[PDB]
Amino acid sequence: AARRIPHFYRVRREVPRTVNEMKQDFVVTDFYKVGNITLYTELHPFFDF
Amino acid sequence: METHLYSDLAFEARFADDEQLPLHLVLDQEVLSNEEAETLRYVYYRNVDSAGRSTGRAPGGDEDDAPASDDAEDAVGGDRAFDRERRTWQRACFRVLPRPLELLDYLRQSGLTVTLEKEQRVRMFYAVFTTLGLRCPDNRLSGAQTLHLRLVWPDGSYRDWEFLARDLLREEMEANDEVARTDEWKGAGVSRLREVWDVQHRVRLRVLWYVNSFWRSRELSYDDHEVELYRALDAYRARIAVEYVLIRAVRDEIYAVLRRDGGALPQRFACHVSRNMSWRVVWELCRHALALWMDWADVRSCIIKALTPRLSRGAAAAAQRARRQRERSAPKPQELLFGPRNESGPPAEQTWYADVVRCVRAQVDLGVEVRAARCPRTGLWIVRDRRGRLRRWLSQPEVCVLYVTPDLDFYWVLPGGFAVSSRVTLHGLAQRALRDRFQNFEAVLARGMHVEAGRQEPETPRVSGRRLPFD
Amino acid sequence: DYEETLRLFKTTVTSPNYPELCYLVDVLVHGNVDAFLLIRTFVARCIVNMFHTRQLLVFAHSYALVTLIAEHLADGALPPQLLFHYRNLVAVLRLVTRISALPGLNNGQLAEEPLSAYVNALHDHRLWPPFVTHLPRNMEGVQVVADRQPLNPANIEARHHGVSDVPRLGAMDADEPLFVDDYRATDDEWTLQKVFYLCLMPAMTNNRACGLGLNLKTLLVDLFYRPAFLLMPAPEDSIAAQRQAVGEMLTELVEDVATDAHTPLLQACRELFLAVQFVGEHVKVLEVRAPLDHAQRQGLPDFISRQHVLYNGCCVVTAPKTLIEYSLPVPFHRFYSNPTICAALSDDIKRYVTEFPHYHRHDGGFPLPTAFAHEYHNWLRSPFSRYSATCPNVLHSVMTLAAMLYKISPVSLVLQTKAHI
Amino acid sequence: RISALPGLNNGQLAEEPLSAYVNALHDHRLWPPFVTHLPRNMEGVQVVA
Amino acid sequence: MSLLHTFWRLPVAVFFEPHEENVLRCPERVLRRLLEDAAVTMRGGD
Amino acid sequence: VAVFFEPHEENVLRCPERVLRRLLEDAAVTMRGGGWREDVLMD
Amino acid sequence: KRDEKHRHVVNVVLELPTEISEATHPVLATMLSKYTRMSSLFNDKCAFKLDLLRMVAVSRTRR
Repeated sequence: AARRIPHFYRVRREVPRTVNEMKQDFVVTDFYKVGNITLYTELHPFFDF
Repeated sequence: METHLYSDLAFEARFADDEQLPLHLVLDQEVLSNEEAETLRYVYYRNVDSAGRSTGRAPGGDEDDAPASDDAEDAVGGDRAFDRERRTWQRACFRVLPRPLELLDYLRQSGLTVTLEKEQRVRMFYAVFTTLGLRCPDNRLSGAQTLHLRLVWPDGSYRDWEFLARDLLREEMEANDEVARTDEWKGAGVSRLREVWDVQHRVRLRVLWYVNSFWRSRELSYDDHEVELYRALDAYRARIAVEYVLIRAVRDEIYAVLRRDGGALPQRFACHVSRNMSWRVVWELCRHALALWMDWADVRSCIIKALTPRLSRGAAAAAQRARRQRERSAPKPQELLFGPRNESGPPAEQTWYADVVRCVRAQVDLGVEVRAARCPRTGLWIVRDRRGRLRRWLSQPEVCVLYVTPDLDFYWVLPGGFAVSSRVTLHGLAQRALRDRFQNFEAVLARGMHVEAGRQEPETPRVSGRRLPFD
Repeated sequence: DYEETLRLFKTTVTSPNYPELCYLVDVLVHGNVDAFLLIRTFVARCIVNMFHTRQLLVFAHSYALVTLIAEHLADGALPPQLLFHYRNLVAVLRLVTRISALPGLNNGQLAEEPLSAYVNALHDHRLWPPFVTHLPRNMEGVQVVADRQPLNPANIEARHHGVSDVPRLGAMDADEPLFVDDYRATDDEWTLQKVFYLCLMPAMTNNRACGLGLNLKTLLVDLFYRPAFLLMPAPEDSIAAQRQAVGEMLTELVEDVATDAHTPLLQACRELFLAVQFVGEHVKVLEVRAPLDHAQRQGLPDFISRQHVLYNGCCVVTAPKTLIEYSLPVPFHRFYSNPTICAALSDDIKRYVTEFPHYHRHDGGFPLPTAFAHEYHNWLRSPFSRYSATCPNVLHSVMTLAAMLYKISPVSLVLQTKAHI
Repeated sequence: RISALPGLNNGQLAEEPLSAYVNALHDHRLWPPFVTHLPRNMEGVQVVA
Repeated sequence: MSLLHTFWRLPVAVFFEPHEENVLRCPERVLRRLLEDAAVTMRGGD
Repeated sequence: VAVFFEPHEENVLRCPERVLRRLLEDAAVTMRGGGWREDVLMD
Repeated sequence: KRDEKHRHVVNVVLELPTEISEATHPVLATMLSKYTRMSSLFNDKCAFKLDLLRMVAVSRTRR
């Protein structure tokens, strides 16, 4: 892992987002609205899904 | 605690016939997850001598050493090979302790007087207790013998570990009213605790040596000849290579049929194509994907996963019935008008396993299940997911997929569904290797399950520590 | 009111012109006390001269360097102002560590673990600082992975700097035997390291930091292989002669940075040279696997958490220019993953970034390598990067980052609630 | 920094990133009044001397 | 220029969503870049 | 709108001669190499 | 004999210039006493170079 870093970036292909990172980008009041697609994974405060 | 004492008593009782001495084992979060300890059903052990012969197969060599020849009728020996391998496996007595503890304090808190050289506490989140036996045919025990360990869960899943005697007994053999045996057992205690590793150095497990163990007094002899251990090493090399030689056979078959057909690959899976796509890039991607599959193939490749159910005892009778049902002429009108309804033909859908390899980023998936059905309007194959969804990886230009059928026919696929087809040649290996390395566990009755076979599984027993202990 | 030091820290960390030799001396001393004591005067003079010519506080990038500077350079060789700035940095560390725990209630232990560790992750040994100099004292549940398997205590072998060690230098590129100094960080300095790297650094740098490692073996056998360093007797000829003797690279590195008139360039080069004997090894990236505490472990018992740290590496805030060809960029954390620094360091990363300009941002959305990309198994996740990427550089931001690491365990909830937090 | 929306513009739908669609200050079609270096990309941009 | 051989002598125009059928949509640049990136990736990883 | 060809049994994807040459050379080199995985594990 | 191997390690491996001889560098002779005891590790000559460098550094420490 110490030297294979450029090989990961050597291919020019995108890296998909994740559910938590997509969940971060909502405003406080906008979070609860139906436009938030990540709500189905928010079943528990202490545990993420 | 109680399992070790009981196992000492039981091995003492039967040492006259079996001549197995007991070896007490305790395992922790290094060998199995907390879920696996919470849901453990059976623990099994099998002894293999320095000649590579299992305890339970004829000494002078057996018919299982003969090769198998790819036919589904005599499927890798039929039910008799399954019965032999059932006979060779022996079952031990085990206990599960799900709450965190350290063995030194736990045994001191029990009646046993531990007497280890130094008071180094060894902590573990959960403890599973077991005692396995290893057989000495006479009063002599060999250091080149190897002992196998298996843990069995209610889903029929199991994991294999094997370690040899000289690690188990590295220093042990060099250290050489009325009383109830329990009293002197507790008052004599234990003093030596060692760590043992699997041959592959993958599992750490602890062994306890109780001074009042009955095997002490037999003044048994122990030795480890160098040529004997060399034989053990080469036999182990022979055992470990089964899946890899099978994968190499698939490789050589793929290349052979690719040479035979002149490189012209006909379509076998239905997918739309274009005349003006650059296919040279597709061919080179196929080359790279094939090389990557050769590199990353594992014991859980589709070919081995498909070979595994072929070895179950039901396969031979099912093969006979299916072949007899195919071996039929046109039905007479009498049977159509009168009598029972016709026998149901083979279904229009099948269950398959496949290996998918990606070239865009280094990634393969091996234990992939897929369902196969034939497209009526074109007669070609369509791959569906276990939920019924259509598999789109056929369209993806960076992906090549290897499929294997239940009857050991395999399709190699590059983009567009143009395929390479050949049969698996399990001819290369003896029946013993295939039948020993992989075989589905067959359940033996225990607590909490219906005596009537085929009934719905009740609640999993799940001895647990998160609840108050049940009584 | 430590504010004036934090403004200095913000100005020096965000400075493009942060000196080249700072990283080299950081890796050369390697965080070892003896190595710093050997080079004690050189670093003090370099700090004084650099602060005089450039209005910034250098050496701020490495925790070990700043703490050893604050401790040892107090007696002499530094003016009281700079010493007070370094001491104020250490004092900020201590101040936020007091906030980290609940000092009033944490009298006791549970499962032989201190009761403050259950409250905050700062006090938990299972949390490692992203950059490591010495292994921690506690390894109860921590399985450190070097190549594939966990490191048995037999694979860890201490290095001795005094005599020989040719095969150790030959094994520099290798990974499986983890050579370490024969020192073990205590829990207090472990917490200080965690504080400095998690709370202070991203808050001050606004997540624009990055990590790198050096091909140090090839660097030193040409930066110091000049005959001037070989024939050291037990100078003062000319400037040009000194430059020819020392070489172009070292001349570029050191010319005006530690070369006061009371000590010509060659003496400073010799001072830096003696420190090389504590040579260390190549940069490595370590994986940390650990099950959670026995109160957190009630749910999801099999959750082995995956954490990644850098060993024999450095934390940098600007890309080097004289050390480019001998350096490797290693973005590993969701902190210390600035696209600009690694893009300037390596061509392939630069091309990937230019192809995808939206990844150029610094909110923690930069695609880490697939090996390091395990967000869920990490202790720190996306919200920490998102908050730190836009937080103000006030000390209260550092203490807010510290407060966010308060744990969710039932014992932690009890201790928070009894204090009415 | 203030020109773009750093917390929302993580994505892409062309060669142009989302920052190009939210602010003209980022996209390459608006050249500065004074130029010495030609920019990296000129997909839908042409220079007429 | 012919490597593909087809039974049907006249091609059909594509339709329907990608969930209904398997089709090979394939820009030349995409395929070439995919190959040239994949080739080196295989080499990376007595 | 793009034109596509419908799958059927008769169609076939041919192979260039050079590509087939390279595939067979790689196959022969792999067979003669002897770098078996079980040998790596035994080592 | 030993002259061939000694000249090997000092010239082909170490690449040190000839004008620095044995008597002009005692730590060089002390290291060459142990350097010849290993026949491998002669491909990464930079390792021997680095060891010689840090042993020279160790010698000139007043502590």
